[PDB]
Amino acid sequence: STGSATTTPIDSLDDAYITPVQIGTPAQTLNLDFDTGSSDLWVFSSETTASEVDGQTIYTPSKSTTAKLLSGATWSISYGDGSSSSGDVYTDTVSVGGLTVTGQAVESAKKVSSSFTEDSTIDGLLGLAFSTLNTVSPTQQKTFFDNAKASLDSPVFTADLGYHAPGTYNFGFIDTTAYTGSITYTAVSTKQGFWEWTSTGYAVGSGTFKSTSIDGIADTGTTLLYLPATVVSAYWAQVSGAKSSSSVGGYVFPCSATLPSFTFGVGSARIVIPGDYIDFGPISTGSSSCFGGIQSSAGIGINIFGDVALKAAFVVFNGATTPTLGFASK
Repeated sequence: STGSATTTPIDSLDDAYITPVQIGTPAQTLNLDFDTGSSDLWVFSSETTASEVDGQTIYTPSKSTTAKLLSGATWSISYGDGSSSSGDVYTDTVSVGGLTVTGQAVESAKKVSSSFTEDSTIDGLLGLAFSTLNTVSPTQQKTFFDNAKASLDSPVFTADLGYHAPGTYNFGFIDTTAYTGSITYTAVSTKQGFWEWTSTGYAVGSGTFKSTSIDGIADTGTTLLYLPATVVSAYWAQVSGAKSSSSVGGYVFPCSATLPSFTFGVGSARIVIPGDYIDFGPISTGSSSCFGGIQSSAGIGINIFGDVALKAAFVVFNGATTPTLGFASK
């Protein structure tokens, strides 16, 4: 089997992408944030504290003839940005882009933190990291991809995120028309539960490529590119007037600037992020200070190849027995 679903930016900055997901019978379609940095499929629901729902579409398990309470199971997750959610668990039929999994754990939120409430466009998350990170207790549950894997034509999914435009998540096949050149594959460590890999270096603009190993994760659920402070300083040094602002929370730059590209290495291959992808717009409406899309990871503990990086590539998440990542230009 295969599936193919369009993913759409939630706003004009590409802060996140939502993908429609069918849950239950008859289908309830929710728009979920596919997140290769986490491993829970959780949704706003009829159980979510009413004051914490503000415009999201909810899953109502009592209206699904295939829903079953997973008795005794609870979940609670905290994300790198300080947001969180928790609740109980149903199993139900879940379909993405025509690919159906029966008995998928659908984690129903009883509580969500304010950042989720405040984002009316995201009805929940669909985790695509390794199932070892799933938070359901006392019986850990499998991700949608892990449940689907055995049925797929090939044990892979691909992320093809758009710049200020829709893109595509495919399951079970690699669309050879969706990229240029060849796909370069690279080894993955699953030791932390992430799609963790090592980039071979970087370049700023037309500058020389610096060969250096940068371990990080491929994370579709993170907006920006978070890299070591040395790398990030070298990038922003090429933008007149750019500076790191502790009060704003990162590097800012004059909105009048033209940003240089940023290149990262995948083996001997190179993925070029155009400068425009690094512009996240005014820090507040009407400001002439703009927020940068490349930021330091120093306060995180891990480097993160988020959407800024991934949307410059066609990305293969190969979930074979020995997982690998593939990157192609597009």
